[PDB]
Amino acid sequence: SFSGYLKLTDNVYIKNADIVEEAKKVKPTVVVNAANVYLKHGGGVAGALNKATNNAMQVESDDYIATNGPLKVGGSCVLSGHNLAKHCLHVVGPNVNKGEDIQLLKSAYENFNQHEVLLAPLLSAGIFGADPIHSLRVCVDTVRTNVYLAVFDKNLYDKLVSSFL
Ligand SMILES: O=C(O)[C@@H]1CCC[C@@H]1c1ccc2ocnc2c1
Repeated sequence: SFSGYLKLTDNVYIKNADIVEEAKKVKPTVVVNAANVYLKHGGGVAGALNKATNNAMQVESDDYIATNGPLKVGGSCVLSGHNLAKHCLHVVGPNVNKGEDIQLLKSAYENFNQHEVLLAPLLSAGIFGADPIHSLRVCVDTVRTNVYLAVFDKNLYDKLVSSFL
């Protein structure tokens, strides 16, 4: 099971960890991907998770988009977790660097409530351009299921813990 996490609330936990290495160790039921609407897993968490699957995540994702079309910003889909997890929940938070509505971040986190326990990154943070302190706040005030947050950047992790209300 999950180990070394700091408890933030009744149901939100956090750790300074690479989510790929955490997923390989834990093999959780659900790993969350910080996806875009096209499921094009180029960089950030998505590029790292896809590379760890030897591109099998991207091949599966291209078939999903060919059948269903793009996701909505704020939406999600459940696909295989490949060698990392049973399932991957691909969730699209708004990308501030592409000019998307930050109010859609709450809708993005609501997708987590469909799963009893998840390993996840902070949505819309990193290369998606939103303030990670805000993302953590929306996570705590939205998700009611058990979420284990993996924060890869050590300096960000320390800032998120020290500023957490
Ligand atoms: O936690 C971070 O440092 C940022 C915040 C938004 C997500 C990003 C991240 C998370 C896990 C990652 O695992 C490999 N690369 C990763 C990047």
